[PDB]
Amino acid sequence: EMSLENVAFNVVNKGHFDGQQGEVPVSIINNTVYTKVDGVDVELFENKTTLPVNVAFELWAKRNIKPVPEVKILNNLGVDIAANTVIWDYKRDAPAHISTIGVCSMTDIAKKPTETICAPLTVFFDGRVDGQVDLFRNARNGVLITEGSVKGLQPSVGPKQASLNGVTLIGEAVKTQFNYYKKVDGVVQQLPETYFTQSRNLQEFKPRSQMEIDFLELAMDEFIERYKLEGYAFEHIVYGDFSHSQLGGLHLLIGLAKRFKESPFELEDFIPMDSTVKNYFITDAQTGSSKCVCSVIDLLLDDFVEIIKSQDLSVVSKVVKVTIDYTEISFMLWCKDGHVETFYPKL
Amino acid sequence: EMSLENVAFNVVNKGHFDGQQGEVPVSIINNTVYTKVDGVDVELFENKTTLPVNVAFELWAKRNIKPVPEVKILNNLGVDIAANTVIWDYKRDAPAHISTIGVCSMTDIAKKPTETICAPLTVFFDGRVDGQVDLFRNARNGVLITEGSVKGLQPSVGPKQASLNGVTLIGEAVKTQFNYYKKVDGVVQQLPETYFTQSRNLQEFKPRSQMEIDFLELAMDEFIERYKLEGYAFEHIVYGDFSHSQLGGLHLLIGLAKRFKESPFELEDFIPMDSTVKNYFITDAQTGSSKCVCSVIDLLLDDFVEIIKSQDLSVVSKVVKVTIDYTEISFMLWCKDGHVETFYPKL
Amino acid sequence: EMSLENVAFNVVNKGHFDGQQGEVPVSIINNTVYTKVDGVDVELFENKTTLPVNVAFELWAKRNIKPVPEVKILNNLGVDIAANTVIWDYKRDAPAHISTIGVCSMTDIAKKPTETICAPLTVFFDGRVDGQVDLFRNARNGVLITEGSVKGLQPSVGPKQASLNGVTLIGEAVKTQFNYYKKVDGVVQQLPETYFTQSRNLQEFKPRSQMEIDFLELAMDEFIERYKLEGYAFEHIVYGDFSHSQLGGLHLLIGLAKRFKESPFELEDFIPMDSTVKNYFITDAQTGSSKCVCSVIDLLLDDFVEIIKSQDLSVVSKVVKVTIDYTEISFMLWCKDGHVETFYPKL
Amino acid sequence: EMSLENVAFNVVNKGHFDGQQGEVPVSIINNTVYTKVDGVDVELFENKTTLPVNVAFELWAKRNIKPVPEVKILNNLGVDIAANTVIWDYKRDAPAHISTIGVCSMTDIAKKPTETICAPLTVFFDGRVDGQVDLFRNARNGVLITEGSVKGLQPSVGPKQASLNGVTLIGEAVKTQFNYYKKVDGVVQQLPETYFTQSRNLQEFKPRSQMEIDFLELAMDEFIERYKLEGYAFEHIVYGDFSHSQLGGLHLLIGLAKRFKESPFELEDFIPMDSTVKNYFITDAQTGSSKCVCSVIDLLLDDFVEIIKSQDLSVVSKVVKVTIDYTEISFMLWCKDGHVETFYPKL
Amino acid sequence: EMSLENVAFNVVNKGHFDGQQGEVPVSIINNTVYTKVDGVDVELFENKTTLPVNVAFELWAKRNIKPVPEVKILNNLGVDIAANTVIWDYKRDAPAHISTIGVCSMTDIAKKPTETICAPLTVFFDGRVDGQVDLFRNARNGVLITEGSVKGLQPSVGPKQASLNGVTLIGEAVKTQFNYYKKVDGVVQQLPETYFTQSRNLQEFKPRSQMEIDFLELAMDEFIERYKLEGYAFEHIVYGDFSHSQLGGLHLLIGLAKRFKESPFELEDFIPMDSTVKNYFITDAQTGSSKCVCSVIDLLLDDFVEIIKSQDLSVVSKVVKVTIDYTEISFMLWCKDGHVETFYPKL
Repeated sequence: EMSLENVAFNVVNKGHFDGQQGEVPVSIINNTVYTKVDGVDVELFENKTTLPVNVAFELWAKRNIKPVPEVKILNNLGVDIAANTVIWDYKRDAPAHISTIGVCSMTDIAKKPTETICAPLTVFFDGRVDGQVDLFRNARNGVLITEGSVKGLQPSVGPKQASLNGVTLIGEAVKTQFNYYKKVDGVVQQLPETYFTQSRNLQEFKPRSQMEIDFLELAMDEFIERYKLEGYAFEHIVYGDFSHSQLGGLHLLIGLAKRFKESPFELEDFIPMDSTVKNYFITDAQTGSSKCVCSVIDLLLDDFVEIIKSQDLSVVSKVVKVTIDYTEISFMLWCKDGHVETFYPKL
Repeated sequence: EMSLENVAFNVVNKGHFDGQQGEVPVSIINNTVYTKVDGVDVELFENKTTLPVNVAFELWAKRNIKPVPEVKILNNLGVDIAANTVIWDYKRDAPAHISTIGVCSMTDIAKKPTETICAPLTVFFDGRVDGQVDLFRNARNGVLITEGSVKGLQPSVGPKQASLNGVTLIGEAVKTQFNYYKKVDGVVQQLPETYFTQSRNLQEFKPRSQMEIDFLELAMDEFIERYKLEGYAFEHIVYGDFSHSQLGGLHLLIGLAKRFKESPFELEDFIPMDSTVKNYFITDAQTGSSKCVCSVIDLLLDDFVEIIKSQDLSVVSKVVKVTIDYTEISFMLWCKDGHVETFYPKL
Repeated sequence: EMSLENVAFNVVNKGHFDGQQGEVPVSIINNTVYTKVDGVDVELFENKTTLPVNVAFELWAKRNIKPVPEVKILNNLGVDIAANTVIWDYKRDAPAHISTIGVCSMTDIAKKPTETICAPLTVFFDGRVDGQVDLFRNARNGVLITEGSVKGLQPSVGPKQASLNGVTLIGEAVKTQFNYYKKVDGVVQQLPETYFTQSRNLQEFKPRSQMEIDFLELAMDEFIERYKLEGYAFEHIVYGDFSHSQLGGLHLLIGLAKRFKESPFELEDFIPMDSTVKNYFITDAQTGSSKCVCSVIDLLLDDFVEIIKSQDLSVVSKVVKVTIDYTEISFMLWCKDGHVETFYPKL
Repeated sequence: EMSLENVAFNVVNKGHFDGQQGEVPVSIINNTVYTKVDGVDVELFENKTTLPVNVAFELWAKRNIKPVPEVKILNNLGVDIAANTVIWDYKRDAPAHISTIGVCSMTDIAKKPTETICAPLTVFFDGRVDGQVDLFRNARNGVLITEGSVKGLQPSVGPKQASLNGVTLIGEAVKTQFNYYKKVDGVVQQLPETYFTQSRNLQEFKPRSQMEIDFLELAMDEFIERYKLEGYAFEHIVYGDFSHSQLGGLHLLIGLAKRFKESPFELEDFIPMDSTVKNYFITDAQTGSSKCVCSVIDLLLDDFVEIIKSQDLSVVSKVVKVTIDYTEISFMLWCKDGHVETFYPKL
Repeated sequence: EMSLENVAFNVVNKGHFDGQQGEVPVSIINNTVYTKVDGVDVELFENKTTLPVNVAFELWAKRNIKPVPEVKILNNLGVDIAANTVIWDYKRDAPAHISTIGVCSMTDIAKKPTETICAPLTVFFDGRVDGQVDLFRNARNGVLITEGSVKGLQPSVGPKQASLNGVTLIGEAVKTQFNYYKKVDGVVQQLPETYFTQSRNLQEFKPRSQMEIDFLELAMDEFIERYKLEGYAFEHIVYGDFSHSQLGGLHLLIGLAKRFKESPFELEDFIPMDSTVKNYFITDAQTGSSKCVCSVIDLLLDDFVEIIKSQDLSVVSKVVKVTIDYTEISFMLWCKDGHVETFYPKL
């Protein structure tokens, strides 16, 4: 049975779609799904997508509830569609992909990824599901994740964190560290070496190295000397300059986290989606310094130090390419007299 | 005058419907009521109910602003409807009851509870309103609350807390501890002896006994020994097991509160209403341990200890009945070798 | 180009309307503007106004992103409309003014403030924009703000704080302290001497004098003696009386901030707009004391002390007028035996 | 009482707002007003305006239900707003004017047309309503209509037809022929000598002179011969050319009326409002000849013959001006070899 | 410029999108597009599609306004998408196809039909537009229509009628008879010999042969005698049986046309789209005979006689296949004693 009342039965009794049999009565009003409990209407789901309410409700109920790669990683690898599952995008509160394969009648383009309409699409496969390693072996364009080794294929070690029901975490009771494989036009690709962003947030920021512990505790001058960062404009790039009306620098998430613990500010996320580089309209409450487009990246500080120290501080300006999250991120390097003025990513 | 503009006049000038005379201009757009202040539109009310916007607005303005029983208590007693008042359900942001008596033309089924259409309904009466003790005396099916004694009737002492404008509190400047009476088919009933849930929330959790103070301070091993809880699986039931992908135990709200103060997690309330037992989709951020349907109850720990110590740990498994909030709650007891495996309620 | 797709191009690339050339594809559904990024829909804007979604979106994108006077100051000065800019009202999440001048085709009543339809309106001018001091000089009815001196005109020093992207702040990297000028029917007016409210909020409250530091630290009895406040009913007016079911006093925002740091309560803002005096439905969680209409003002405590000490405590009751935020605020003074019972503003 | 429930009481018991006292229960959902009749909801009003549903419902209930000038005439006379009434526009299913005077609190700009905000607006006054003639005498800008003489003021005889509850008619039981007066800046104007349109419609077209009777009855050749219409291209202008894929001519409503009874065609009114000139997207069903923009005007056939015979036929292209419905209409006149090629109006 | 305001400029000044430069102000509210004409909002477009209102408005403005094949023909030919145009479906009031090619940024899958995503799609090419014949020559899957010969390709003569702005017509001023060509995997196909339907409608039905003139004029008996139609159950199949509560027969549009002028009935089109076979819920008003599912096909009466006379009458039930509108139609043929009982199409 593929029906709205059976989807609602599974949500009410199992928390998500579990393939149980049964029905509950449902009312659809506004963009909202309601169900009746003891004679009163209880909201089950509010549609935030651009899809019909009943279609969005079913896709949400059928979301993957295992640790899955963050949406930004799948976007950078060019994933178009998932084989037999729904990746829910919790930043957008919507499905990550426009179409499905074997999930929902109103959005399926196929029931199996072997159908010819899927061959030109990059299909995401999940080695933890039975038979999907073999489906990837025969797929034309695919991305495969596994927890272990795949016989015949060289792995690429992915990020340590994954997403579990919208929570980004480095797993202890569960595995969040995947191997990645990619096929293009039938040929297995070699994925480039890459840094990974850390997927942390401002208020809950926790360091992941001694350098990041030192950065959050030490005064700015102490930190720069201890790690020998003279001439790299860390005061501008990382700490931020709040002395003028236009906010200077502040392009690393750990810099915002240090400023935020001492002085809260406003972060307007005007394009609310998951991406390697984020752009913010930031307003500093303490000083009134602000910037309309501030580009922020959450690299491990040890990685960002390693990146900026490998730059020729001798030319005036240039665009630098850095592989981060399997994609090439452009950094605008501004130098002056053998020293960095600033160094910031672009979205 | 029973009109939308007069309802809005009372909200703007008195904060709620107070029976004052006057009108303000109103605009209805989307599911929202607006009023004009200094030539600009100000939102008064956003309809979250399944009712028409103007009907929901009036019911909300006429909500009871005194301490009232929590909606879950009225549901457990089988209340269908209130005599001459609106119980607002702040969990659902909607009226607790589908119909009214003497409140609103679009939802009234009668103007007085003495009308014959009310006799088969369990009507909620409030002894703090004049004449309602006598209405209950003549009602066929009713629940009555009072602050003091009723001549002729044996009281049942209710919970210590009540709800005041959506805030659950044990009152000091006001009385929140009611006597309860029930009539069924014309006969006064004897309400059973019962435990009461405590209606606390995760982030604001405050203990209400020495055992709950000890539980929140002591290490797990200390607490279990001090109160002689060996063999009752408190480590599983109350503290929670976060070592596997499937979260074990964790069925008491105080257990979640202890875990939350040290490590925040995600609580998806997929049926958002007031009930004695709640079901949550929980994801632990620190470990990635999760459970789709976790049943949680907020009993005083001294009560839950008293309940579990009265169980025959000798049979393998059985359903136990416990009277809580005037209703019989089923607990699934799993035992092994004269010791509890787990003990959890069901919704 | 005045188009929805070009407005969305500016928002996506510049964070706000910046007059750049370009277009992005847009979908309008519900009351929401979406744009497509990597083939998925991303929400740019949710319309909370009573305007058409595409009109509200453009007005929001064209909001003033400089420090501007708080909306309550412009309302008190009788501003009807802004010359060539949009003042966004972040309390209402809507434009402050119904019409525009040279901003948007669907809301403009003129392209320039010199047009005859503007002459009877009080137009807000901004001296930081070129030519607007001269426009005010020729305007019939206007309010002008500058950072410096205007040749020929006597200034009125305004409040220290202004609003920057919805954040109220006293600026350090930017100027938030303006001079104010007003013209009525062609004649420059003398603005009255006035107190200013402080525009602080409950959870982030920070004192701005020694008396306010003392108030937040000292016990109530210490504070009253030290500053010689016997006979002015500060225990009632400022600290609040929570001993009865009806909450007594508590009309200064610093009083709520002191109570809130020790005991959280509920503040229902039933008319959500910016005004000098606010009215709240307050419920105290600790005691259950509550009041449907509690009028709160955020004066500097040194100012409120200075105001109440200048009152004749000899009459029973009267309405006192006080100039605050350029408007006359009525205070109901209740006295008994040469001492204040209470002293509260009215909205 | 000014309230939604009282407006719906008048609509239900009197067909429109008559100022009776009483209230009926009302539900508002979608953009529709409903009322309960014997326990079921009956729709009273569907909102087709861009106003809030309850505002539009009130303006519709208070529409003028006497014969009023057609909206096109008031527009051409520059009317901005009506004094103490609502002119409903039945083509648009919406109020003719954006604001009101003493009608509705949410749309009024004044309670009387003597208030200074109304002085720069051209206000419509109805001499059939008491005191309105004197309001006009004092007004600055206005249009006055009367049935008979006004002292001191020279009348202009308007059209014979008026609109009554949406129906255009020349009245027999009631008077539809009005005298017109216009003031601009306190000075009475001479209204120019004008032709008027006949406000007819295709499907139920009816001739109004012998020549029009001749036009629908006689063959095209007999007609052009009889009234000496050689060289004026009536075959093209009035009868229309359906031989090519682009429909030629057909710029007079009586012409379309003749073809319609002969052969069906579709008229897309892509700007549905009342104007002297209309534009249509016309698709002829028998031949497939069609034209995206066909400009149609409904003059008395004898009036239109009198017009094109007052033309100088020695110009390859010129723009003629005719006073029609008190406004100037641009006709494009193509000529070749001293004879007309075509002659059509401009919207 | 690709923008909503420029689309509405073309609609307002040209009746449809003509690629003119300019913009008009637009308001979007509900599912409707409005524009201001002299200070009041005029509706331009109501969205009846499942697309976002602004997307649907653009596709409608860019619809093909030349004679195009009827949607049913394209569906039967397997057309997936049109090359560089919008085929509007006037039955559904929506685009015929889900995606576009070089039309609209929110719906395009490509800018040209040469892009590899279009190769597996059956693309409709219009030989009246320049270069489209060659695009077809190179395409992998496609349908081509022309007015005249194409070199090397053998034509298939399609129907005589086409659709022009929603009106089905056999063109006289314009050509509606197309040659058809179909490629599948780069190989031109032989289109099968087919009958075509006449696309007529009841109320304004018009005979198209002597036999059809005979059918509407003569009595049923004279008709069946004249053309030798004994044993074929024309009284049942074509004329219909209204004697029982279940309506018998009546499977030909000309048959319904005859009854309609004789006696009114209601046809519920419970699947409102264009197909060779239609199903209706029919309720005969004079007798009360009715049928939930009545399958109606509109063949030329002489074509349908030629069909049922090519049948073997010695089978109790068989499924006949007729090529109609380039597709196969299943007719169920009941027979008994060597004569027809009924013969009706399948949807």
